[PDB]
Amino acid sequence: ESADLRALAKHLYDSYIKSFPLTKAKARAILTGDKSPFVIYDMNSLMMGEDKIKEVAIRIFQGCQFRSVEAVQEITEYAKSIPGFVNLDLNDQVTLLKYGVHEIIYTMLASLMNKDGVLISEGQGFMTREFLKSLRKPFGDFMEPKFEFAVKFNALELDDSDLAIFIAVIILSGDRPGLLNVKPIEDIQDNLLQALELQLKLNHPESSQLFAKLLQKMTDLRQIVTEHVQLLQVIKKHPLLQEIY
Amino acid sequence: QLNPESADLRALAKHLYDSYIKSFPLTKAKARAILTGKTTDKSPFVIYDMNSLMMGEDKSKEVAIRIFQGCQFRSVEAVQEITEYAKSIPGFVNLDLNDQVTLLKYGVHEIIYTMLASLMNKDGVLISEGQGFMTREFLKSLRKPFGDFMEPKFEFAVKFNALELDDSDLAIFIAVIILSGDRPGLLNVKPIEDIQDNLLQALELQLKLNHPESSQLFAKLLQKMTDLRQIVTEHVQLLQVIKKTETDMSLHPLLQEIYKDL
Ligand SMILES: *c1ccc([N+](=O)[O-])cc1C(=O)Nc1ccccc1
Ligand SMILES: *c1ccc([N+](=O)[O-])cc1C(=O)Nc1ccccc1
Repeated sequence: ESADLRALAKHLYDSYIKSFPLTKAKARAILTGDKSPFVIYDMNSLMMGEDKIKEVAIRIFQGCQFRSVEAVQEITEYAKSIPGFVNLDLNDQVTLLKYGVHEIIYTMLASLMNKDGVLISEGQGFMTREFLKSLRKPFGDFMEPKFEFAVKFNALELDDSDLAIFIAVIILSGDRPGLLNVKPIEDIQDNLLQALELQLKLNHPESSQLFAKLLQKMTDLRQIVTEHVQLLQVIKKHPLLQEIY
Repeated sequence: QLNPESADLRALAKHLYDSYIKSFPLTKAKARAILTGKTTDKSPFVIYDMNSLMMGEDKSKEVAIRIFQGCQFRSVEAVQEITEYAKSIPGFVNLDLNDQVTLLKYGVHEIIYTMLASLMNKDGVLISEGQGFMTREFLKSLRKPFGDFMEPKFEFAVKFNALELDDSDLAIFIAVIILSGDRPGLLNVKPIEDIQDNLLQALELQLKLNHPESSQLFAKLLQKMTDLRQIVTEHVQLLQVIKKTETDMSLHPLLQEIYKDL
């Protein structure tokens, strides 16, 4: 039992490092304390930030779309490193990714957030929570719930080795709509759940019931995703450019 | 064997189970006995259509609205039972009163649908303390938007029931649900987290002892909390539609208060 589980944890960690350029460890060192990020706290600061790194709200949402598309490819590469994933039915792999990416994106974005803002462009920039909140509707309320979630998620003080297994657990969710063969997805998630539990007990022996607390955060996470999707529909309100997004 | 710290967790499990039985008059054990025909004395009358619905009241609105009103007022009575159970959870009544109200406000419906699953199979749901059984098909046939009210609960129930939890398991699970430190507007999160920590420990051990062959049942149970939240979020929205389309339909103030700015 045990050998399999520590091999799985190390493997996922190594893959996670390969696939995700800006890890939580690198990000936390930026948000605490040789180069600080360029801080975007203003309309004017945003203007200069573009010179360094139609209107303001729309241009930021577009940058945000670009970043999303990058992140989905990172996540897809990672998913394919999870033992068993590529041997699943192809439709099912596509379904797991389709419904998993948003959960994964905002989980991992918490690594780049504190209560005051979020790192951008590989940690070269920092956009303040208040600046994003000041954007005119409906853009002003776009990131706020992700910040609220992140504050609660970051209080678990998970590190990259923990998160690598948790993200894999998220990917292997057997309740996604339209799955054809749920059994092996649950079988793999069971194994990943065992590996996460062990990892959190070995890595954080003093955090009582960290495993249970982490799993419970999915409830808030799925809430934020459903709100996000609804807002995206509301926002839908160069052809080749429209196609990519 | 058991050590002193795990012994205390067993005592807590037993206390919660005991309070659960005293608080909730129709248990999963009784519901399953009714449903699976351990019965000559316990057989329900089955409501599957208009004429059988009529006959059921022997043992004035329209059909869809009358059922919904009955469903409403049973909800209220269930909130009462959950509130009396909550008081039994050690530490709960010692919390800030405002936090007691917040925890109930956000937790009571997640508990309602957890326990409703006990009274459901794929074909319908037990009603009136298990004396009746209303079919899923009949409910789904009610006019819009009432016909889609209960379907999400059935879909959740069938998956939840595959975990094969018993009342002793459920008693600790519903306590964990109530003592969530991540509910919005809580004043003092720490004391709540400390209670849940202990409850989570007691649930883990309970599932290990009661279901030793069921791998990661604890994790799989905790994952179902997300389904519950999604039910409650959706259910609320459907209520707002119903209110607006039926200006003559009354919502009980307890329920209206619970959903207010949720
Ligand atoms: C920004 C705008 C729109 C979407 N969307 O269409 O879903 C997503 C985002 C977003 O959050 N992208 C992102 C991903 C990862 C890190 C930062 C930003
Ligand atoms: C039925 C109709 C309306 C509401 N509501 O307004 O919230 C709720 C319900 C309902 O779920 N009733 C119920 C819950 C649990 C067990 C039996 C009946």
